[PDB]
Amino acid sequence: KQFHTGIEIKVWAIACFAPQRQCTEVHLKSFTEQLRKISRDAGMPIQGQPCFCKYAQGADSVEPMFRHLKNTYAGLQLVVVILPGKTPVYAEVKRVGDTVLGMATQCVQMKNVQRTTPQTLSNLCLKINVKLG
Repeated sequence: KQFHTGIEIKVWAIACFAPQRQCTEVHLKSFTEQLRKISRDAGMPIQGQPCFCKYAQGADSVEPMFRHLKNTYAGLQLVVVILPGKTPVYAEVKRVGDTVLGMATQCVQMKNVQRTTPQTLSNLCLKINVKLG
């Protein structure tokens, strides 16, 4: 689809369902910085500092976390969710985000947070653009 202008993502969260020992804090910070720069250059700036960034484990942690996020951060525009491979977490994120709380979520694979490429970051921005468009 066509790119939408005028999006600024100022309030957003990271929920990392990948294990910290696999997807460390510096991996998260590096990924976030790369995402900040390309979204900016593309004209849909995602601000560099998320309002929240935490690790969690298992699909059962999703609903309590997203409820917490909704109850805590006014103006929340997006939750970026990092998945460790193929996992029931994805289905739960979408159930809770799309059909329970009306919260925009974008999932990303752990391997693409550990090592980014402009192309994978581009895929992400485009998915995000469509969602908040």
